[PDB]
Amino acid sequence: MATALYTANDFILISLPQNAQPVTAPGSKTDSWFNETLIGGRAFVSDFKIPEFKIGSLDTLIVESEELSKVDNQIGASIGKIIEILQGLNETSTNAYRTLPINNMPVPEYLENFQWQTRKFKLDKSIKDLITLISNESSQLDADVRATYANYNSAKTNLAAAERKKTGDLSVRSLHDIVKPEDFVLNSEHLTTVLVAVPKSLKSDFEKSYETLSKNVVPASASVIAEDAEYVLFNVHLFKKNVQEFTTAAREKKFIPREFNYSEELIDQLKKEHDSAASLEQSLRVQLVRLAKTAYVDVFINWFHIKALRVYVESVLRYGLPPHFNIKIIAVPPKNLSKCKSELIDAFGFLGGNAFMKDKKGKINKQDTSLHQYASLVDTEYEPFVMYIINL
Amino acid sequence: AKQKMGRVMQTAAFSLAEVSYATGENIGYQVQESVSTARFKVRARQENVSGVYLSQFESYIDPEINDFRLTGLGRGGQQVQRAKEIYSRAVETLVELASLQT
Amino acid sequence: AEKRTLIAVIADEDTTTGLLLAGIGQITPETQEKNFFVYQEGKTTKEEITDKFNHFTEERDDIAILLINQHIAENIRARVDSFTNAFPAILEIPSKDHPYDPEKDSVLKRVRKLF
Amino acid sequence: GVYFNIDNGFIEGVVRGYRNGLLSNNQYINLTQCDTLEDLKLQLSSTDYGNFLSSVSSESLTTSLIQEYASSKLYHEFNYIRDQSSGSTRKFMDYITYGYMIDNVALMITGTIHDRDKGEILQRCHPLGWFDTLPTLSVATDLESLYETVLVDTPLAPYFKNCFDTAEELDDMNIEIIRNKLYKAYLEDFYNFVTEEIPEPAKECMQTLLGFEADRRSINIALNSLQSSDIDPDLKSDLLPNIGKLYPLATFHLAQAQDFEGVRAALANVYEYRGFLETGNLEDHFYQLEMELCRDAFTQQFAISTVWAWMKSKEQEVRNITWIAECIAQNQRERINNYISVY
Repeated sequence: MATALYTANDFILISLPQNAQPVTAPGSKTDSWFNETLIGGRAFVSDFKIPEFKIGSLDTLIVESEELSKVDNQIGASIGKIIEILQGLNETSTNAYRTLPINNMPVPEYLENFQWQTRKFKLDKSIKDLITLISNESSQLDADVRATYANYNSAKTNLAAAERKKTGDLSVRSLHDIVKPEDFVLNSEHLTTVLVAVPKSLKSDFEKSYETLSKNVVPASASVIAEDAEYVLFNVHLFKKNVQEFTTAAREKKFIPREFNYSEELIDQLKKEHDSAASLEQSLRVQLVRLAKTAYVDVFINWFHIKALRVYVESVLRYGLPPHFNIKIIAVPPKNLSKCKSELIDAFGFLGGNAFMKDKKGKINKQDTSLHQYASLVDTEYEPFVMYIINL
Repeated sequence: AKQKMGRVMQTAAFSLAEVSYATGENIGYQVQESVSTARFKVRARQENVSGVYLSQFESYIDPEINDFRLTGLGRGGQQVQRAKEIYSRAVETLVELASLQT
Repeated sequence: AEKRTLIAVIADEDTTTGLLLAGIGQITPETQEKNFFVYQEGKTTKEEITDKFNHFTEERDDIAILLINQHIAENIRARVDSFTNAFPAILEIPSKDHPYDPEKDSVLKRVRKLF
Repeated sequence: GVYFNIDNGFIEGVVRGYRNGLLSNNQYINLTQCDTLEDLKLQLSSTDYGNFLSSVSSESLTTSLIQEYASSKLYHEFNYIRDQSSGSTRKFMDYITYGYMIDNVALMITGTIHDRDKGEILQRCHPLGWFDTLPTLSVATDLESLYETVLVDTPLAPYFKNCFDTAEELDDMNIEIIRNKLYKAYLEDFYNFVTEEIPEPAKECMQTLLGFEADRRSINIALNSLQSSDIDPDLKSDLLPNIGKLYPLATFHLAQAQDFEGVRAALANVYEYRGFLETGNLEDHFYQLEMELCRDAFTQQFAISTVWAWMKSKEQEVRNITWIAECIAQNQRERINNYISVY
């Protein structure tokens, strides 16, 4: 990464026993090793020890790990949607909406005081319900931002459609920003007005022929009330019986009649349709940027909750004694993630198993048949020591 | 009888779904256009169960139409012809069972 | 009596195609209207299912049996519950990708009261 | 094989590489052992399909979305091979897509008789048979105003030579006639193109792969005309192609075939199609013979018929994966091994 950070850093969360030691360069204290040795001393190490959770049974523990995994992808998904909606809106910064400091406070710094945040999550509560609350929160937020955008996209279609009705191509446009009683009528008893959109090539032919096209046409009414670059818009006033014959003669000639009425309700409704679509989109727009932003921070804190809890839960389940773990979150300066992960795998992996530590630099991922599998769903190779990698 | 009908429809319904994706086009549009008679119709009859007479239906198959005039999709067309054969039999199970519901 | 010989469909697209292969619906010759309503998930209206249900149950009396998918029947639940006659019969059969669920079934609600 | 690799050197070796991604019998048995569509996705991810359903994520994954994306990557691989083609090869690639253009024409003008919406009758259309005026077949009903307005600038325009428009607009009965007749004229033209300009090793093994298409289409027309057709043989003989192994003696007896035995006794005299109409699924017999004719078209090296033999084998692979994923999603496993694997 190099554009998906602008004031963040990338993180590895690991948990080890307080008895763990490095075999990269023996004799060293784990705490000293992280600072001095890990990628040339550039490593910024912060505390991330979270206290105990109640645990009911051995069976239930297993079921907890299942929930932590799925929800965590689901929340990751939910951040993916929110960020996609901000870009969509055309909110891009050089330091936000593609990095976004948690609550306008740098990301490594937020994690350094993330020692189990409380927003309605309590360290004396039962573990299961808390997992559910965090996942519920995010889901509801996710539905909200999605639902509001749907209405935004729909609202934009009404404005666009309506802009052609007020001025554009003649096949959906009839005038209604202006209305005069000598260019439009339909509130007579004998008279109506029909608008004929005639192609610009055919234009001189329209002025010569229109009188003759039907009976009882108002003399000298054909003039260009509107014009574009494809068709010209005409007004002709005529007797109401002739309106059907007139339209009909005209379509044969290859002039194309454009339906308009001097009905007040239609005129008032066309103007209103444009204005209302715009008003609606504007209201949605402010609400949506704000909501995404608020949603973002919340979805971020919840994500970090899951990961912190998922490393604690995993650590107790694989290691057992001692009760307390030495947990650190190491900020890797950008594009040195791989080399960092390798120096850790080699240092701590021995505890997991003598054959289970292989050299790997970069996340190995397998998904081919049941002979190669890598995931917390199913696996047949993984990290020998407990490690989750967090990238924004 | 609700489960029996559910299943008979579902197994047939899936085969119909499979036939549509495998050939390479959506048939259901063409089928709707071709149909303007109902092959499988019913005859109403009263059966005395207890004191009171209940309404019953006995299906009869009338030869208005045999298949539909749309198959000719070369190799993929045999999948659609066979799909009808399996469904004509499924629908009939539903109809006889449906009588009891009434 | 014998004056009703038509089967109307309210079903999802793929299910209605199947039923129609067997041949049970049609485009009537006395009214020019189907005896089927083609429905799609998340792409057709809640109001249209309502109109179709009424049309076949009360404004049509030549429908013998109206088949209806439970899932679709659920959308328009008020209207399914509220038609209580046996002419035409209203029969909820399990929808597609769902087995028998008793909680969507209009007729079973009627049976509960008295035995 | 001395002048092949000038314009077709890179084209064959990638298609020969695409051939090695055809699933073998063990890679099909490993797919029939799956329990979930997610397990089938993860089993396909170890093959050369790897991470083609990655933007789905286990919730919206149906057995039709697999058939959509597995065929979509077939179509994108065909477009990549076609973009690097030039000269007679590019014309050979266009002549393959003409037969899908005919099916999309016959699927587009049935979605307007039934008044189904134009945006949903085009997502069912085939992506390789795309021409620029394909959505504009929803403008008229009769054949003459769809030819003379739309289908003149298409490359399907020489194929409207026998479609007699008697000013009856369109029912569903004559659109199938127009479809079969366009495919008849197309099989004639593409057989004459293969005989004329395609070189000799890719000529004899492509005339057989194309005469098989003609024979299968002849048997399907002469057998679907029993149930949903009442036509004269003099009008039925304009629908049967005359390029195949089956034409000069047996399509005559398929033209006056009024019964099922009129088809069966006509196909008993031809040597490699006898026994197809006796036992088993006939469509499986044609697909099995198609794959046995496409298998021994890869065994001849310097041939442009390897493109046809690759894409028909890859379409059969997508059909087998679709049949397996239909079996393991509807929980029916009585005929899960009904796939066809010659590779």
